Amino acid sequence: DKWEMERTDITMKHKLGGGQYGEVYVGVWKKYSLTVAVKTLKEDTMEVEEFLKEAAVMKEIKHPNLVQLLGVCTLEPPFYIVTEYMPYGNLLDYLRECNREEVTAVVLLYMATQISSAMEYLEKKNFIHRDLAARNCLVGENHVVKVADFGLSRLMTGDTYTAHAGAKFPIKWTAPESLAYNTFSIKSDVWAFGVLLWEIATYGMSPYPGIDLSQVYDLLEKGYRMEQPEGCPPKVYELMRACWKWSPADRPSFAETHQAFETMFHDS
Ligand SMILES: Nc1nc(Nc2ccc(S(N)(=O)=O)cc2)nn1C(=S)Nc1c(F)cccc1F
Repeated sequence: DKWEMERTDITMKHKLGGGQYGEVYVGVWKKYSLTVAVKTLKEDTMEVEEFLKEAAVMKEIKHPNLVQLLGVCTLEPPFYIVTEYMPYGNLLDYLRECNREEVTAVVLLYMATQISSAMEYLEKKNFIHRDLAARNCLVGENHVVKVADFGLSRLMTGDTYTAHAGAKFPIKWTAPESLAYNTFSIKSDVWAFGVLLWEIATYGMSPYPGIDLSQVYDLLEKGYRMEQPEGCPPKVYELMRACWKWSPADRPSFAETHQAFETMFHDS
């Protein structure tokens, strides 16, 4: 198809983000003097069909707050997926390092809004993300934020995705039903989005500090939730709490979350 590109066009450099994203690399598409990100299929995956399914979804996504697919190499091994490279790194590190007189509460709201626009678009396309978190959001020029879009899955709304037994999740971002039953949905992404919103509100602190991973389900089941961070507006906390409702059906849609953020700008 039109996405196939020449692998020898790419100069492969180091693993991206010091290896925290697995077999994703920084490369240069030499012709265009362009730095790109390159996900490869290495020893990790005896799962070639899965990698191809991932790429398939990416070919159907175009949004200003989702990482842009540039091409693929799947005419021979090893298979590649090639996206734009975001030069300022991930949102977690960015919040932790930033000057808070520049990254003000106004900018935090802009960040949150852009992420909720991305997720509204995925929701509408019946795609699930499964790893929404500050570490998987990327920063560009002028506080542009883009959500990473490797690892997405098709799943119609009203349907649920069941991860294989022994699949390992980022516990503190994972909805209780996903913890308990390996069951994922757009509403488990909404839950993760509330946790991301707390990461944004705290300038990238670690969630549920001092709580062991073994205790997180029991904490949530008994009705406890992370407290409102100092200076977090009540309306933003209410939204967080809506995302962490026990029943997935009671959690807002991303359409609703995005709207809430738009309204907050006018209410300001
Ligand atoms: N498109 C894109 N650009 C970047 N840039 C980046 C990320 C981290 C860093 S750092 N400061 O070296 O960790 C520097 C640049 N990351 N990146 C995305 S898609 N990374 C990413 C992700 F955020 C989640 C899963 C897989 C991934 F490859």
